[PDB]
Amino acid sequence: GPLGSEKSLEQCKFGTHCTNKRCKYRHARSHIMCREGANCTRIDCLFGHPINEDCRFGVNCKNIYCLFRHPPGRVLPEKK
Ligand SMILES: [Zn+2]
Ligand SMILES: [Zn+2]
Ligand SMILES: [Zn+2]
Repeated sequence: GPLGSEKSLEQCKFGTHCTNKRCKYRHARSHIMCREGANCTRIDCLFGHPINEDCRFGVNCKNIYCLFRHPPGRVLPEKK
């Protein structure tokens, strides 16, 4: 069905911190990281979807739904 001004399937950089409500890209507003990741076709997703960028924390980062890429051998917590 119909959609607003956010029809770009790429993501914004600032996630939860993006300040514009009409902004053109997908935004991670929720703590859920997406099942389809960057191959996801959903404009309606509030979930974490990746961006081609290097994270500010790398191996020190513990954000499950983070916007930027992380190095090999990095660990993240789970409850499973
Ligand atoms: Zn934005
Ligand atoms: Zn998605
Ligand atoms: Zn990160």
